[PDB]
Amino acid sequence: SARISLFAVVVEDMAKSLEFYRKLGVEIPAEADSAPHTEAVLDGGIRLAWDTVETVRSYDPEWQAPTGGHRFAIAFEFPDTASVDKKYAELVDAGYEGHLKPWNAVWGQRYAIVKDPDGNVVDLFAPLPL
Amino acid sequence: SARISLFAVVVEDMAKSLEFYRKLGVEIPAEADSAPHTEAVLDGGIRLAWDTVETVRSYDPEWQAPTGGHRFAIAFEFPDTASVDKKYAELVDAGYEGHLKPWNAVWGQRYAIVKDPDGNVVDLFAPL
Ligand SMILES: [Cu+2]
Repeated sequence: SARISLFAVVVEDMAKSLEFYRKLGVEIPAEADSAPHTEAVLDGGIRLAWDTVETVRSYDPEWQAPTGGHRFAIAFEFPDTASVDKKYAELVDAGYEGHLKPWNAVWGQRYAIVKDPDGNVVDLFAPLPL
Repeated sequence: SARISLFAVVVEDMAKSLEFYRKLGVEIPAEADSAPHTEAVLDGGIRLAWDTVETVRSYDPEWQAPTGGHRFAIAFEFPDTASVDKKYAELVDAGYEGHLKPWNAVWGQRYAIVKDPDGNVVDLFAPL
């Protein structure tokens, strides 16, 4: 059967998107900033990819950015709770959308939510000490 | 160090979504159909998660389904071009939306695009 190979996000501006993800530890060569397509190889070989809007329009010419809630989220795990709070403050200070400030989630994790430059939700979390 | 642990999708109906993904090789127990949240482990330990709209609104009350083009796409790899065509045909026959029929993409892969039950774009591909 098939295997999940890539999770790809559509970006209005490659440089601005990669800039955000680099702050989250994704390894992306500076040069990628000017590319129409970029991809980073993650654990197990699965890749996270980025494709510019103009690039997406090659097969979906009528594509237009959506408005509203997220249908997709990428969750980043941190070594401890303080790291979560620190990264959230860093991203918010950098002008990114702080959706839900750090809090002790009822499911047992220090949790926080921000949105990337294109409206995708990005969760930051760390297991709460037991 | 920050590491991507999960990729998650918001679903209106868990059972319907899992039904579609089970047809794409994702191993998911039947009991997950009744859960408010589900996780499937992929390679490298990364997990794909499904959260019902209700689950999302429990901590994100203002969430509203988006309107407009897709913000993302999940791409599934097949062993050969024939299997891509076969899967596209199968899913379309099964009532799922066929977005773009199979073709030989400029990037060197047999490619086809369908939509899952929640309108998400799902790419099917194989090296030529
Ligand atoms: Cu090559």
